[PDB]
Amino acid sequence: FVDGFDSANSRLIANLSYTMCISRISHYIKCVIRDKIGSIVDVESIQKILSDWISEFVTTVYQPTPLEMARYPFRNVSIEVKTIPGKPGWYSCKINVIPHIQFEGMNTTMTIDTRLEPELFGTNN
Amino acid sequence: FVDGFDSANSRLIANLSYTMCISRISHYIKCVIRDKIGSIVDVESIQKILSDWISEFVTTVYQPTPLEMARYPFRNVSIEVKTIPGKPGWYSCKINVIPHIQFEGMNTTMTIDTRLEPELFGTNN
Repeated sequence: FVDGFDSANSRLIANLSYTMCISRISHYIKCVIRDKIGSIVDVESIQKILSDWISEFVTTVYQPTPLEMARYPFRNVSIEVKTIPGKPGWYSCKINVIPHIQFEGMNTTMTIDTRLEPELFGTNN
Repeated sequence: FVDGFDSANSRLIANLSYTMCISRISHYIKCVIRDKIGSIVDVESIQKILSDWISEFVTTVYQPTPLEMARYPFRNVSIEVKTIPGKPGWYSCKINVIPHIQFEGMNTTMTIDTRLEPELFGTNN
């Protein structure tokens, strides 16, 4: 792709390790929210239960060592649920998760600049 | 009857409890006004004596509890007396009383509208 964002999307989706994690959210929704299937809830209530959970797994700060940080898979999440017309008791969620992007490689160009410290190679001396 | 007023007339006349009350006015006229049978009185004077009495028994406001309100049987009354030709000392009254109409029953249609609060079922959301 040309657009940078689109190009990055496809790079994260191909990555298995994330779809393993995003899958674990499906095992949360269709598993736990089943309990409150009859309870009276709202657009603002489902956004609470579903967010209050995942919130303990999202950070920006990095912890020392890999293990102590891998506790936090995701970086940040949006959860915009909203009721639909017609069906009164039905809803339609739409989450979006940005996982902590892993290292994958890097190029590097070394060079003798001799321009960094001009005090040693400059004209004025 | 077709005419609504006429239909309501016959509904109140059949009602015994009123004819008991309207009867108590007859026991007032042919009983009390007998005192001033020889006194000099007028069309405007008989309308006073007969009205000043019944006036304490006519209201529109409702009192708490049934008993405290049943003190007032009638709602409103007209009293149009008028002298007749020929007989000078004779008159001819014509009162008309509307008693406090009692409860008698009611129908009721319950329904789930779902149109009362469109903020929850409307399209715009």
